[PDB]
Amino acid sequence: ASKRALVILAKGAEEMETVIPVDVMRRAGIKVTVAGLAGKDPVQCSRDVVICPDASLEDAKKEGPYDVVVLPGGNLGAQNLSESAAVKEILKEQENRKGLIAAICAGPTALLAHEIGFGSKVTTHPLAKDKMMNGGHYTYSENRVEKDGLILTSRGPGTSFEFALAIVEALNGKEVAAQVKAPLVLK
Amino acid sequence: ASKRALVILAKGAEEMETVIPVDVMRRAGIKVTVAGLAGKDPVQCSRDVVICPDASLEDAKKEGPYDVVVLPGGNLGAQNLSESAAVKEILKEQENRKGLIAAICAGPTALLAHEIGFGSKVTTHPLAKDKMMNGGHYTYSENRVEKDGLILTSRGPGTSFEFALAIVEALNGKEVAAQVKAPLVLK
Ligand SMILES: *[C@@]1(=O)C(=O)[N]C2=C(C(=O)O[C])[C]=[C][C]=C21
Ligand SMILES: *[C@@]1(=O)C(=O)[N]C2=C(C(=O)O[C])[C]=[C][C]=C21
Ligand SMILES: [Cl-]
Ligand SMILES: [Cl-]
Repeated sequence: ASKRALVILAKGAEEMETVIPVDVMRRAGIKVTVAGLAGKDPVQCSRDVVICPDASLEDAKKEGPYDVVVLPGGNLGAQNLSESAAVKEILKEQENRKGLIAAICAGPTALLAHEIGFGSKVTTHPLAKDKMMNGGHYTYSENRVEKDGLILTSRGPGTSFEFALAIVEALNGKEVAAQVKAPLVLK
Repeated sequence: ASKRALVILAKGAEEMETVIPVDVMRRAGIKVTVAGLAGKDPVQCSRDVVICPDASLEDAKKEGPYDVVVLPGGNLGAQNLSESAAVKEILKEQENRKGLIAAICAGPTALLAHEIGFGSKVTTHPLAKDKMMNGGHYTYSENRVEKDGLILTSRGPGTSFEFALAIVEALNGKEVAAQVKAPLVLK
């Protein structure tokens, strides 16, 4: 039974933070569903790359649950994730079932908006720290990837490979992550 | 006058190697055109990410020339680039005008196919070395990014940020590359 990942893709998502985890997770044999927040139509990312989702979120929700729910960053993408009742319900269900929740850059701020994972150690992009920390509901970390309880976070486009490989390690183990990593020519 | 980049997007392109340079170049204020080899329709990349190009290559060619032509990798994408008469004409024109040509992973093998930049020092993905070196028409390098004459090459998904930033440095200078790099949270 392959592990399954839900990647929620909103207008304004950071395309690197979307594509790097999708691709690396697929390299790891994870079944990844790129689900469009708004519907089935193509999504204009933060730097104007347009990505066609595999499915609407509405439809993807019905094939749940997933081994990981992944929230890319991009400030405007994260804001859209933060405003979504659908995302709230998906994250609450994932938390209740003790499933992995992964978020990068400003993505973790959607966890705050939806009251997910309070008390966890988290990281964010440096410029998203104050937003994430409003209320002191999390403990802040400067690690490039952080993992506490159910919650796996990371900092930016430049930590996206590390974030992706951490998700792979969590789901498929250290040996698979190492196998996937070698051909990428990471430093 | 902003610099302009042509990124040629074929079926089977490595989506990370496409998106990372597009995004980082746009961060640098470069006007980037993602041009579909096959036409205007969406492109299924190597790990099934589907990207909608900005324009067909046919149409983008008419708005040339560009400060850089960028060839992503992905083995099947590179093979498609290698087989294309349109790509041949674009690279020959770019070489003749002494413009930058950039290619990553197996992307440089399209330079071989089209007889571009012979005698240059180049790198590739390690698994694409023998193909690139058939005939000894280039000198091989293990540098993560290499630049000789007109030709800027790089090795893999994991060198895509370095490749992109090198393109930025070539076009817009070292200070802009440094400015663009800082918010990415690269190691
Ligand atoms: C990142 O992709 C994101 O989600 N936010 C972000 C910032 C920013 O200003 O966050 C508040 C800067 C650079 C990368 C990202
Ligand atoms: C890379 O994205 C590419 O273009 N080729 C490639 C290989 C490969 O087998 O090249 C022959 C392996 C890993 C990454 C890439
Ligand atoms: Cl952003
Ligand atoms: Cl490939």
